[PDB]
Order: sequence, then structure tokens, then C-alpha cells
Amino acid sequence: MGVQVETISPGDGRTFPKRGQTCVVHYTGMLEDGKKFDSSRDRNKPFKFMLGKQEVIRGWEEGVAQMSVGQRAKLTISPDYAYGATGHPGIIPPHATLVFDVELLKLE
Amino acid sequence: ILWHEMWHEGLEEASRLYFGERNVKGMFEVLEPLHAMMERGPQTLKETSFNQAYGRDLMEAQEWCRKYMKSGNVKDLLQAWDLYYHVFRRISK
Ligand SMILES: CO[C@H]1C[C@@H]2CC[C@@H](C)[C@@](O)(O2)C(=O)C(=O)N2CCCC[C@H]2C(=O)O[C@H]([C@H](C)C[C@@H]2CC[C@@H](O)[C@H](OC)C2)CC(=O)[C@H](C)/C=C(\C)[C@@H](O)[C@@H](OC)C(=O)[C@H](C)C[C@H](C)/C=C/C=C/C=C/1C
Ligand SMILES: [Cl-]
Ligand SMILES: [Cl-]
Ligand SMILES: [Cl-]
Ligand SMILES: [Cl-]
Ligand SMILES: [Zn+2]
Ligand SMILES: [Zn+2]
Ligand SMILES: [Zn+2]
Ligand SMILES: [Zn+2]
Ligand SMILES: [Zn+2]
Ligand SMILES: [Zn+2]
Ligand SMILES: [Zn+2]
Ligand SMILES: [Zn+2]
Repeated sequence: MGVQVETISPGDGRTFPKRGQTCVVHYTGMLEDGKKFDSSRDRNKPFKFMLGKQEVIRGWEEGVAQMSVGQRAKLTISPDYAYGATGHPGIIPPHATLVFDVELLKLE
Repeated sequence: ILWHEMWHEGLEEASRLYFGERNVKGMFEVLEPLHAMMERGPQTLKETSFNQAYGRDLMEAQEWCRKYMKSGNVKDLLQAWDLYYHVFRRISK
């Protein structure tokens, strides 16, 4: 639908993010063609965020919530679950399907 | 009112205007007064303490904003928000 999750390597299949829990992830963001626009791995600093706060796009909110600790997954996010018709001028084109390589390192 | 709370509220609102509503002018409207407040210099010990802690980071974020205003290159604006995000996390209790 809006976000498809395909496992690259498995987690414990038991430790899923709760409410008020901080997800710690490494991500690589690419356009559908496969052109990289961002990576936390380029900065050697994991990205931290809290689920259910609308801090991140809907695809991450619903995608990362399905992942268990240790899991590396590919998220294919349709425009309506990403930056939609508007996109982000000079970053994300209009109507862009985004592919994120996401690794859920731990929860805090 | 404490400089860290004014910067917390301003950076949060500015990020909402730019990333939420694709409104760079609105973002700049929120940031300019806070940068001006810094430029007037610290008055209290807590304001002096804040300026010493995060003065450098906030100055480099403004520099990237000025570079963006000339270039029109969003990459320069994302560099500024990388520093603003860094400051936001450090200052936020
Ligand atoms: C410099 O680089 C940017 C990130 C870039 C922007 C461009 C995109 C291609 C991208 O490269 O990230 C990217 O990889 C991406 O698409 N991301 C980032 C990784 C998570 C998934 C996705 C995303 O949702 O980003 C986010 C997306 C771009 C915008 C948001 C999408 C959800 C929507 O509900 C929000 O409405 C407001 C806006 C960016 C973020 O993850 C950052 C952390 C969070 C926010 C800005 C908002 O949650 C904001 O709301 C007030 C906050 O609470 C913040 C913490 C307040 C403080 C002061 C501001 C911090 C700002 C940090 C900015 C950073 C590091
Ligand atoms: Cl960490
Ligand atoms: Cl925890
Ligand atoms: Cl808050
Ligand atoms: Cl705070
Ligand atoms: Zn947060
Ligand atoms: Zn914890
Ligand atoms: Zn940590
Ligand atoms: Zn303070
Ligand atoms: Zn706040
Ligand atoms: Zn710093
Ligand atoms: Zn500089
Ligand atoms: Zn930082």
C-alpha cells in the first residue's frame, strides 16, 4: 500500500517499538531510480526519533513500527506516505516514491 | 525568559514552517529575531552561559543561511538545519 517493508537481514522478531520509545536507526534514502539523497551512515551518527509524534513521514511511522531490533529492512514509500505532490524543492521531486534502507539498531 | 526556551520554541516553529509548509520566508521570519537577540549580546549569567555553550554552533548555522540567501542552493539550507538540529537537541532539557 503506502509503505512496503522487505527484510534485508532479520531482527529478533519480538522487540517492536512501543509508544514513548526512541528508535535508533541507520538509514540511506534513495529515489525509486536508486539516486541517494541522504544517509546517516555518511555522518557515522545514528538517527534518533520517537514514533507516534509525527516527527517523520507516514511511511517511516508505519514502516519502522513493523521492524524488530537488529532488523535491516528496505522501505518502499509511495508519494502519499512521503512528500506527496509537493515534494521538497531541490531535494525530493513531486510524486516521488522513496526507497529507504533502514537498520533498527536499538530502542531507548 | 531563558535563551534556551526561546531557541527551543523558535527552532521548532522554524522547522515546522520550512519542512512542514515549504515556507523558507516564514522560517527566516522566526530565526532572524533570535540571531539579532544573540548579536545584542548576553545580559544575565544564564544568557552569558548559553552564549558560551552554543554561540559557535548558532553562528555557523546563520552563516549557512546567509550562504543559501546568495546561492539559492537548498544544500546550504540543509547544512544550517543540521547545525540547528544539533543545537536543538543539546539545549532541550
Ligand atoms: C538537515 O537535514 C534534515 C533532514 C533531511 C531533510 C530532507 C529529507 C529528504 C531527508 O534527507 O532528511 C531524509 O532523509 C528524509 O526524508 N527523512 C529523514 C530521516 C527520517 C525520514 C525522513 C523524514 O521524515 O524527515 C523529516 C521530514 C523531511 C520533515 C517532517 C516530516 C513529518 C512531518 O510531520 C513534519 O512536519 C513538521 C516534517 C525531517 C526529520 O526527521 C526531522 C528530524 C524532524 C522534523 C523537522 C520535524 O519532526 C519537526 O517538527 C516540528 C521536529 O520535531 C524537529 C525535531 C524540531 C527541530 C528543531 C528540527 C530539526 C530538523 C532537522 C532536519 C534534518 C536533519
Ligand atoms: Cl546511540
Ligand atoms: Cl528502552
Ligand atoms: Cl516540545
Ligand atoms: Cl527545552
Ligand atoms: Zn523528538
Ligand atoms: Zn531506554
Ligand atoms: Zn543512545
Ligand atoms: Zn538555559
Ligand atoms: Zn517544543
Ligand atoms: Zn556543536
Ligand atoms: Zn563557517
Ligand atoms: Zn549533533
